Amino acid sequence: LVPTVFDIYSRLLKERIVFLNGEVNDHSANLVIAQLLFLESEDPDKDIYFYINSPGGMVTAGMGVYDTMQFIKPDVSTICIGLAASMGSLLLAGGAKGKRYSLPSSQIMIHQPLGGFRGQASDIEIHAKNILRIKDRLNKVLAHHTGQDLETIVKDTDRDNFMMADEAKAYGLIDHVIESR
Amino acid sequence: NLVPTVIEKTAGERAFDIYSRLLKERIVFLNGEVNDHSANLVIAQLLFLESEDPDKDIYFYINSPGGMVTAGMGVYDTMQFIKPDVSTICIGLAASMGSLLLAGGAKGKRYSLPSSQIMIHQPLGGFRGQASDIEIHAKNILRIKDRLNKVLAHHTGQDLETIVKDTDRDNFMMADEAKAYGLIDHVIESRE
Amino acid sequence: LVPTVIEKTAGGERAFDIYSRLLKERIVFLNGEVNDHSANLVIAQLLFLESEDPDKDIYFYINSPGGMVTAGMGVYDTMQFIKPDVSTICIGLAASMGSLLLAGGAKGKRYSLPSSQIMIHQPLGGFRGQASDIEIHAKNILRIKDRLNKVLAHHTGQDLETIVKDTDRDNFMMADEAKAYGLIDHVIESREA
Amino acid sequence: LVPTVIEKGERAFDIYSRLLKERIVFLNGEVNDHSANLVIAQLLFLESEDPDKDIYFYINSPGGMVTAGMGVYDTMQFIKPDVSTICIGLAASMGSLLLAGGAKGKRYSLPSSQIMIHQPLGGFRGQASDIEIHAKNILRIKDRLNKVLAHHTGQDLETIVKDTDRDNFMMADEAKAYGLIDHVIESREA
Amino acid sequence: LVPTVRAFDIYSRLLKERIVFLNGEVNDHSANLVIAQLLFLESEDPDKDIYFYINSPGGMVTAGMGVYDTMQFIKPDVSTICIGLAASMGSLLLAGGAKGKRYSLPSSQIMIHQPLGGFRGQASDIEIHAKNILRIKDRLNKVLAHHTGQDLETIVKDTDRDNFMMADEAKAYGLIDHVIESRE
Amino acid sequence: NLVPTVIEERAFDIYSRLLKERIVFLNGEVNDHSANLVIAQLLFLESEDPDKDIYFYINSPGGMVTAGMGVYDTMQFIKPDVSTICIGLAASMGSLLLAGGAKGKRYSLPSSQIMIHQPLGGFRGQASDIEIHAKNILRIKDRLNKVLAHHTGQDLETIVKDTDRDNFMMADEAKAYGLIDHVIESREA
Amino acid sequence: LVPTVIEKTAGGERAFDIYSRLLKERIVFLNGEVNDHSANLVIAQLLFLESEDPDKDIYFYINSPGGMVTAGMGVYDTMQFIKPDVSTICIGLAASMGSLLLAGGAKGKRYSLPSSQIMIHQPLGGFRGQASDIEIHAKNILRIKDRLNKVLAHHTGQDLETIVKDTDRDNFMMADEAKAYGLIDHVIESREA
Amino acid sequence: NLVPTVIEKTGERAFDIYSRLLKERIVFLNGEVNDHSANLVIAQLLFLESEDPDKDIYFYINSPGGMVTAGMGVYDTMQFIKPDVSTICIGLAASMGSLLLAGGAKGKRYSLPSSQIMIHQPLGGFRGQASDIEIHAKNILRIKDRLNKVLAHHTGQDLETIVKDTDRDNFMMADEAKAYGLIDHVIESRE
Amino acid sequence: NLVPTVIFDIYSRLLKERIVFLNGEVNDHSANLVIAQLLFLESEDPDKDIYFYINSPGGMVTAGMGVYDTMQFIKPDVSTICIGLAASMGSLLLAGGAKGKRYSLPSSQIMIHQPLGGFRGQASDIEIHAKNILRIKDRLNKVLAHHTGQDLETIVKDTDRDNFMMADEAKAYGLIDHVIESREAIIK
Amino acid sequence: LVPTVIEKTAGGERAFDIYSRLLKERIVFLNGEVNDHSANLVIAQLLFLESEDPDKDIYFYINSPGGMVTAGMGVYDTMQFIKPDVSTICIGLAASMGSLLLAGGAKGKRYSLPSSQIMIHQPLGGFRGQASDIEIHAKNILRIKDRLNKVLAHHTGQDLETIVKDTDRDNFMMADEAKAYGLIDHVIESREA
Repeated sequence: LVPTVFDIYSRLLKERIVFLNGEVNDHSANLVIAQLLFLESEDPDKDIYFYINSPGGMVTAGMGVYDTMQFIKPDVSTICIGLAASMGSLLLAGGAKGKRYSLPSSQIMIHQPLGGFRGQASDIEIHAKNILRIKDRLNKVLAHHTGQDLETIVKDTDRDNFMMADEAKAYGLIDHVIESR
Repeated sequence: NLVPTVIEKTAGERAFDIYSRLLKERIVFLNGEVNDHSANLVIAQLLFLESEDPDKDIYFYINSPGGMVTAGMGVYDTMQFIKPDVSTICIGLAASMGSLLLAGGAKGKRYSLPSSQIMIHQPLGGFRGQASDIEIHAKNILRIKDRLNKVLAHHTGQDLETIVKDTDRDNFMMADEAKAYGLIDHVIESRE
Repeated sequence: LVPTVIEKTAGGERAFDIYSRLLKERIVFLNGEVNDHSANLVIAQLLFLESEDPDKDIYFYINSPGGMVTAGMGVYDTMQFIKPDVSTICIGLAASMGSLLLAGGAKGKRYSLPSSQIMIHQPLGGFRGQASDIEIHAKNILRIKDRLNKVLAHHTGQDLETIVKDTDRDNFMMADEAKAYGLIDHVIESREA
Repeated sequence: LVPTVIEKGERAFDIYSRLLKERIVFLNGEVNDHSANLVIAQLLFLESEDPDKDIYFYINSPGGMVTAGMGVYDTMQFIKPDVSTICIGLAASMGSLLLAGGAKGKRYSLPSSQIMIHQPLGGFRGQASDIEIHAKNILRIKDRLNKVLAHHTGQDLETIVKDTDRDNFMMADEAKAYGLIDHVIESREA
Repeated sequence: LVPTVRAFDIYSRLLKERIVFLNGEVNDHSANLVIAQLLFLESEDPDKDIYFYINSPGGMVTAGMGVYDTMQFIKPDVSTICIGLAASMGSLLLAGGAKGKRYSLPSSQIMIHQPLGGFRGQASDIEIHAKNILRIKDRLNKVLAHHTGQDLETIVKDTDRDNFMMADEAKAYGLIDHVIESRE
Repeated sequence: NLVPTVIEERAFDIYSRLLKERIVFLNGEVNDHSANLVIAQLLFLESEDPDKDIYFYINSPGGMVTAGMGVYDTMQFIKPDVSTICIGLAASMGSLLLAGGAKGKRYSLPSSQIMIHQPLGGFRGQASDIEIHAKNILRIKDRLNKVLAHHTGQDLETIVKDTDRDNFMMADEAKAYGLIDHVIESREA
Repeated sequence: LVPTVIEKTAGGERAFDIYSRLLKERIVFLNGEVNDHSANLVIAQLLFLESEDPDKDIYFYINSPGGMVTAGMGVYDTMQFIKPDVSTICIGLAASMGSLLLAGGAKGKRYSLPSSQIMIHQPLGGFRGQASDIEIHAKNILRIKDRLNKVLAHHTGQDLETIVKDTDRDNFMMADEAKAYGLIDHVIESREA
Repeated sequence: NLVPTVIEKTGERAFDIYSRLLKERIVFLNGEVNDHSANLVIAQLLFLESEDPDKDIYFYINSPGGMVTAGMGVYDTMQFIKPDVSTICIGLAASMGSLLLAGGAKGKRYSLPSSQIMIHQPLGGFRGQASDIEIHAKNILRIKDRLNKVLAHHTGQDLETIVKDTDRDNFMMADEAKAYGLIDHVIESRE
Repeated sequence: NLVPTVIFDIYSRLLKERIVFLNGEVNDHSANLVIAQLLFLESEDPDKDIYFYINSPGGMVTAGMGVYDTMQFIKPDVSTICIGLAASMGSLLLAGGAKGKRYSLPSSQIMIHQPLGGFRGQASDIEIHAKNILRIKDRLNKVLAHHTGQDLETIVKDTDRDNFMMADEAKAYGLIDHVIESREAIIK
Repeated sequence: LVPTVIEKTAGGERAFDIYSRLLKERIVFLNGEVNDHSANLVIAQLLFLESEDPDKDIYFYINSPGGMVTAGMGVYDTMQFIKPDVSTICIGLAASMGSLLLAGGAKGKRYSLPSSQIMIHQPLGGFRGQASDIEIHAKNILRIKDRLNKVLAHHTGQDLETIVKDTDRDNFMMADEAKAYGLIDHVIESREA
């Protein structure tokens, strides 16, 4: 449990450090959003350092974080410190141009969305078409931030695609692999 | 209480349960949910009865809320395949696959008792996984929906689009309404 | 020879049990909940007894709290459809669909033993989903309620309005009250009388 | 596993159907729709076999469902044969009612049996209007059952009411004195 | 599962030789099956002995006392033979066999105790049930005293807690008449 | 990963710190707990200043109608304009709250999912009681449809048609529909 | 200084939360089920506010499906007992005991926001045991039903027979219908108007 | 919703509402009587006596009862301490709850008008050997007798009247409870 | 898969050759079935050997000692053969077969140990149950000593913990008399 | 008069099923897990078939993932003890104790169908308790591991050192690989062969 120094996360927050750690859900996404807005209110020009260690989770929650990162005035530098899978890798890749990093041993994984629905065929169809629109949007977001063609992203996310940091840098998901300060 | 037995005296004795005894009278029941077990038992009985006599009618008594479409469509196809006319009689509920099986009985030989509930609908399903697989299964269930609607259209004489409109939500019908719609041929109250 | 037992342990057991013995005398039981299994078994017995002799009474002994209306109305319809008169006899409880089946026995041949409980009520149902589907299921159950009230009115001789009033809440009757109401024709205490 | 008896061609009987040939019927364990109906079926069967020969109804029951049990009671009174009753362990609640409802002079207990009488148990949850309907009903049931006990025992209704307010356990000899049975029997030769 | 051996299951074949088993818990089902077998054997021949093999930890007192009473009621002598355990109501049934005809195999475990029970509810009802179980305790002690020949006070002292006896100890105490090691 | 603290001398949870900027979140399901907390924040902010705008951020799949309609009514009742901003999902009761924001001050970030549909309910009992509850949910459905019509500018008929089954919209489509006024991508706009 | 939070995670937490802030403005919430916990908390707040000032109104905001009658009638009684007028405002749902508490606010000071659901009904109960005890509990619940009807009659100005008729089954009302019925005094849409 | 806080200016200090009402010598029993709830009441009673041994305490009761041993500790503490403990029923006082209500200081036992008061005999339960069953049955009869004696003493009723009237659950309205002696006053309005 | 038939189930057919199986745990059901079979076979022919095939991890001591006593009591010699496992009461029953007529197949696992028990309650009752299991332990050790020809002291030492033996080791110890691999081989 | 069924419901059901009819052709199945029940039934069948004819081959069809070693080794030993050759035939899977039994069939009469999966490995076990007892059970399973490897070495003709190496982890083989390894003698695809 969290030592005092402030709790340590609150102390690091005052140096513009924000963590996403574990699953992306409504609670974790919203906490990140709250910290980003707070940091922008404190100083709208200073960079923010967003440390990501996440297997992903809820797309709608995560796209809230993604959007807030683009919306606020501060550049949001992203740093992968373990795993950045699924929505986690989207958040990593959506950091500020030239300010997307990973530590050398991190796993970065990209895939297509997961979902499901039970009900009448009419409703299955509505939800199927929705997740296909989401799939298309997430692919377009990755294409944008990575510099890959959409067709490359579509092919490369059809199944789970695990990359090491150096592969992820080459692919355009990050800008730098950093080993020491 | 479980199924009773009848003893038939032989030149000793044989025992038959009541359903086995009524099978001798070419009576077959679908009772309760349609699943692989229940559908296959009906199919086996239908095939047996055709083997015993290919030309005599079979009397298929239906009380079902439906269930698995693939299991049920085996029954439907078997009913059409075999040479005997399969008369259908709704004796309580014919819902979903139940009503499809009722409507699929031999021309002019689809019956309901007067208080039966008939219900027609669109198929239910579900799948969890990747967007690609969700699309595969969604496409499949839409094809199944279309096929089931075409079957209903064929046997009722309704336009396909009328069946589509009328099955978009659960549609409950009384026996007389089911007759008027073409899901059955006769509402019967007394043997006479 | 086929072995004799008190009760079969499974439907396909090759043994002649007490219920099979009494089926030979044209006695059929509904015992416990009305559901697809119990209702269909009664229907099979009624069709069989009809095929054995279309012109001999059937004695339908009822002890049931009711249960599924669709299953139960299949039994009610079969009772009216077949050629034999189906005499009904309440031997403990006839509630809800149980009382409907009791009251649907052949004219003048509806009986209760003296201590039986008879209860009439309006149907119970339930549905969860979209408002559109709630409305569909509501309209259906109201139609069913109306149909059942008309069945009871027919067999009892009561006006429809009286049936509606008296089934709004659970209505418990002793056997003599059930006779007076028209749900049965006779209360019987001894075979000799 | 129920043992088999073969009788001379030849027919196998379960032990209970073998005893059924001697017009012996058991109620064993809880009174419910299953057990009550099985008893009723056997009584109807034995009447059909012979309407004048006595039936011997052995009871070992803690009671159970009143409606199911009252079907057995009414069937006992209805059929032409006298239904002798014999308590072989416990007759409690509906069990003791069925025991006491046996034919006049032919209600027995073995010497170590426990016989218990009490008032009806019920339960209901719902609207106050419905609670009242069900309460009124169970009071009517309580009254009926007390009148049945009064009838078969010879006790005044007021005594039955007093004595069944709470569980009332009696030894076989005490049940005989009370009028719930006619005889305690310890050996066949006596 | 039960082998077949006229074709019977093995218990039915042994029943034909007047052999009856109580195996496992005494409850309404198991007690009643024994009763049915005893009444059947009496009907078949009222004079011939019955051999009642017991291996049971006991169980329901009321179910057990029906068996005990039936044993005393029927005309046949009911020899009892412990072939494993005879504890609680099991030992009462062993001890209640015909005078001189209560046996045990040499390694059997015999155990006697006071009744177990319990009840929850209003104090008035607790008292009613407590009073009842005390009468049951008294009756069962009198049954054991009668069949063993011990004084009532001795039975009371010796059943206050679980009292385990070996077959020779059970014989000396009067719970059985003979310990039998071989037929020959 | 729990709630960070900000010190201004007094400690604030991050959410109370943002409450000083008149920012309020609805996050996750609408239920009595979450709704009541929003209502309390709105009443508080009104008491702090009845004229200053309130910024109500919504990321919700909806939930209990009665709970949610309390939030809706409070939004309309208090003097401050309640600006609404969709930051992920606004589905069902969530989209109603979004669409109920002050005229001209209803926003979404570009990637949000907005979904509208008809009410869900459920009842078990006597036919008489089934009918009572059915009549009630139909009145609720009608009232919710008239609320959407009012705030969107769509005719009632269009709202009824478009909410019969789940209807998902991207932020720009929700804007064109009248559920929001602006899609915002960058603070400099 | 005492830290500020949106909501306390525990009762004894040393922080000043949104509810604490509004309690300073004499605002009290009943939110969710009426049970011993929620009821007692409202009572404590009412007693505290009376002790702070016996001559200033309290604003009691209600969003509740009801629940335990004994707990809720403590709140009702406390509202009547204390010197301050307790204004009631429905802010989502006021059903069963919730609607009684709403209707029990100070004369002329009972409000609803426009979209609130108000529902009145008869009490719900349950008991299992001996017939004697069933009768005791039935008699009690009927007395409770009668008292609650008399309370509703008193605050609404409806006659007792009207209340009895109208609460026999669940009776759902919109805010305007509740005002017409006398369960509230005003439907309020905007603070300005 | 959880207990709110009040800030008192000094810096600042925080109290929850129950802690704030404890300053006004108000103590609550709310919900089931168990070791936790009973002991917390006892601790508040002892604390209030320490703060002022002569000023009344106001003990608000809304309880279905519960554990007799835990509750009889509260009962004894109420009699033992120097301050009068006024009791006020604010919803339900059943079983041990009614005993605690009835055991308030003479003349200072109150109910609000709609409260439900219920008196009964004790509930218990035990499983084991007949010997131990007897031991526990004897104990609960003695507890039954002692609780009836407590009620007789505080109500003024004859013991046998209490015995008769608690054999089954006995529900009383506040006015009936006053007539019976379980409380002294039904109060509708502070004024 | 379930017991097949011949125009008898397979076990009934083998019972005609006086073959009785103990297979799986020793409990009241399995023990009593063995006893019923032994009594039956004795009554059919009291002079012919009975062959008792054992594959059992043991189980309840009272149930199993009924089988032990019945094996000694009846007139037929009860030959035993281990056809998989004979552990705990399984090994005791194997060892208790007729002198010279106890066998094992070659790969069988024999295991001997002391009794397992358990009790919760008052100290007085714990003492009673403890005293009883100690007497049972003694009796079972004396039974093994008798059939193996080992001294009691050796049995105690070797059963203090689970003691696993291969068939040849069990034979050397006296728990069986012969290890048999082929029906055609001379019995050694 | 003994009725015919595809499969028996119970052990002592009086019906002549598909397996009984095949047992008349000296066909015996091990299907599914090796445990006391499945092993003992195979043993019973092997002894029966030996009594019916001591010379004729037995056809032991194996589709098994393995299971309990003690139970399985009783089947193995019985196969070696009885007079008639037990030919083994893999019809799906022969894994762990399944493959040992496959490989333990009579010389030259061990078969597989072409698509079967054969898997060999070392023993799985487990024990919890005192360190002394852990050592006892560890020593025992190591002895079992040794004997089982020696059994595979004997029937395959592989050296012990090869079997130890190749069973250290799960080793899956197709039918042709298993023949080449010596676990079977022939892979059979057609009746005409």
